[PDB]
Amino acid sequence: VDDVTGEKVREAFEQFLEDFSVQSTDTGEVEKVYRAQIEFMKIYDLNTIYIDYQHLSMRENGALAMAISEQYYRFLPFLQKGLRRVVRKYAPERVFQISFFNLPTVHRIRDIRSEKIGSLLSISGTVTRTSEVRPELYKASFTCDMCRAIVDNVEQSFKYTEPTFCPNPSCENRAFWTLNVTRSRFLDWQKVRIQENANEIPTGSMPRTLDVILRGDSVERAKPGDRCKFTGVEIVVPDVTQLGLPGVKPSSTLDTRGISKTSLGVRDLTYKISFLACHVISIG
Amino acid sequence: VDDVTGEKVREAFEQFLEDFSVQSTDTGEVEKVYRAQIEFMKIYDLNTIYIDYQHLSMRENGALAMAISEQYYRFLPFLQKGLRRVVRKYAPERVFQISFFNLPTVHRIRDIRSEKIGSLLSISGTVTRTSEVRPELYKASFTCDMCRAIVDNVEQSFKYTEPTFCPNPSCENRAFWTLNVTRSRFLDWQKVRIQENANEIPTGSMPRTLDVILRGDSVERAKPGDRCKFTGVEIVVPDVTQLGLPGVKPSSTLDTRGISKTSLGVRDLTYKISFLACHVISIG
Amino acid sequence: SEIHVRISDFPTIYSLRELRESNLSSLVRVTGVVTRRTGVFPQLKYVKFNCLKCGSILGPFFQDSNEEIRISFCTNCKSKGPFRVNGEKTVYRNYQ
Repeated sequence: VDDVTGEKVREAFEQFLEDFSVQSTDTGEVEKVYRAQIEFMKIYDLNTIYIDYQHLSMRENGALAMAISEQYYRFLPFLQKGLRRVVRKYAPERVFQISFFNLPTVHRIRDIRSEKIGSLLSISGTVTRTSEVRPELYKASFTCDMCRAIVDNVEQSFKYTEPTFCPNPSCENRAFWTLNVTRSRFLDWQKVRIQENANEIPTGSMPRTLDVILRGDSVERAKPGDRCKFTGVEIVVPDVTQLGLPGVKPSSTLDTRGISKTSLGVRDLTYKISFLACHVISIG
Repeated sequence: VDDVTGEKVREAFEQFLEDFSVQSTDTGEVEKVYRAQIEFMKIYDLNTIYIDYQHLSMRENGALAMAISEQYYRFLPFLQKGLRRVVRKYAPERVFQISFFNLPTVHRIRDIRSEKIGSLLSISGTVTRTSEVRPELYKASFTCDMCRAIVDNVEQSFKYTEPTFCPNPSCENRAFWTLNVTRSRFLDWQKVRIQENANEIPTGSMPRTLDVILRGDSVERAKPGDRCKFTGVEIVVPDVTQLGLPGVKPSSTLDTRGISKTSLGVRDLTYKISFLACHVISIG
Repeated sequence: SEIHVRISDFPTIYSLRELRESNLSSLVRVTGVVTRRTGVFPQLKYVKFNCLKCGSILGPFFQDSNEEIRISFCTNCKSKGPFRVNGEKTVYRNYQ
């Protein structure tokens, strides 16, 4: 079902860009703009895309536009993998970043809730306190002293979990070792903390802050003292200091009513709302 | 010097058999008996040789005959290695055993001293208490859990010393592990204990016993209740029970006046005279 | 008995702020301004241990870059893995 549906999302989007691009006549551009997108990228080889949201709102009458805009976090690999097959159909190391623009609706920090996670919402504000350029790994080569120490593998996600359980080395699932620090593909990023606009603040309220990370291509596009528009996407970072907040604290006490026996390595969680983006235009 | 001399022993013996073999005319055999030795062995492929001592006493006027007959234990690999190059010159897995016959001089157990070790002396007697067929390894494949666990290597000699010090694995010299019990070349042997003849025993003296091992081809040639002639060669086995014998006991307390410092793993030795053979004829 | 060398004219200069993942384990020609620094500290160049179990010293070893030596067990029948760096007989290298 969901293996099919996101793949049906994958194929219909694969159907979409491989069709005609722009309706306009010889007065203007005729056709094949997204087809010229890769072919002009083939000239320069910067390995990203600039695709419109508005043309996606045209064809499926918003049925597919209201399919992506809700759970984008569900739709990371499907949007990337099908486009990879579009490239090898037309073109020949290859790493991708997907950028959006032209969001019709822009909101503020006050219009953000936990139900808005995974969805796309545009936020503008005031950039303050940029930080340096630092790498990010996302490609672990970490396996034990047993022979197959060549596991190019997991922890691409936001977890420092290198070793997979089932290899076919002499190593077991409990066997874990350090990452090979020479054979991987990285990317860099910076970390700015945006402040809220002063033209939207209500009475009795100070302007608010929020952290945001620009990864890969969108580094150095930032500017302290600027108004910008963002990618709609949003993430959540685990927090630490929210203890004695107060509140009913969630915990991860696993089940013991399974395997029969003849200690307590359980954990908790308390996170915080963060923000992530890939396209930043600087209008304003 | 001695690297040259035993190699000069190797080449002159390589010169010897590659020459003419028998002086005799067309009435009888003409030439190339030792050359026909391999070529007839090429028909059957039993991988041993029957060479005479008497023809070796002809050519070098006993200068080479009095070179081999004293330290044969010195001359194990040189006699084998040059003959191996004689084979590949004439013939194509190959493992060798060198057999002698026609010893001019035969002695008894009483005519054996410790100065006779390494030399060749023929002893006859009375075979008693044969034993079963049991293997012998002489090809260790023993290396540590570090990657190069493929060391086809030492303990071909009479010592259970598998690991060599300097490999180029991650393993060190102290690193040692078990032998691979599937990839080696073995040989089998039996162990009979010969008794001395009753036609040579003096007054007041009982007949004497001596152990002897027949390795490889010379297994099952033995017969309890038989008179036989042997290979001249002789070895020495370490003993245990000769303690409180009495005597001044030798020891192996190593030097400590070398490396400067800021316990005592020393040993002793007490051996016994044994016997080894490769050719047993059963005349008598 | 050891000379380390210098390289003169690398014909592309990245001043700052352009470091990528394609720049690690490579030679970069860098300009800049001398900011503050520290004093001068010693760092090991030749490392000797001494096995307190089996008497005298282990022997000299090479200073690997940014990693320790930690020789496990040898010259004591390759057992009793305790060791320590001795104070004397260790030729150092100044660090800053």
